[PDB]
Amino acid sequence: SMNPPPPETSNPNKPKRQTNQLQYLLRVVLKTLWKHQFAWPFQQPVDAVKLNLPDYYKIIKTPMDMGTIKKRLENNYYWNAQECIQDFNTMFTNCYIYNKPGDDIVLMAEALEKLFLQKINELPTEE
Ligand SMILES: CCOc1cc(N2CCC(O)CC2)ccc1Nc1ncc2c(n1)N(C)c1ccccc1C(=O)N2C
Repeated sequence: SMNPPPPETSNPNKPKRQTNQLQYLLRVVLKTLWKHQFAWPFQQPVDAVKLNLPDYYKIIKTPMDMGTIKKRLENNYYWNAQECIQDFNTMFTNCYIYNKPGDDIVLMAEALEKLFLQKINELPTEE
């Protein structure tokens, strides 16, 4: 159940550069998901020690959570919006491939993913 080090959230040697899409991902997508009543399991990395999940990080090879994504967006870690979208997708995929369907945590992920996909439908165009 040992936990990996937390993912990196800052890149000390990349330029500070926004795009309209990255602004949208932070100020619309992340903001909306973060305040949802079902966000709390996803606001920090899975703690396999405290949740007693010895197999979690043997099955989940790319851990991801919204706290990491939030910090990455705030620190301008991503070079483009697609890297951020992939992190969201990884977070949901991890939940769905580890947990049993109908588990409460899967229902929570499904509700958050619906909101995520609706907001991504309105992602502004590259510019
Ligand atoms: C920072 C606080 O974190 C928690 C507190 C409590 N508590 C608070 C108080 C109550 O009275 C007692 C339970 C329960 C869970 C979490 N966290 C948490 N993080 C990640 C996961 C998750 N739960 N669930 C539920 C999972 C369960 C099994 C296998 C995988 C997962 C999973 O995929 N995710 C995303």
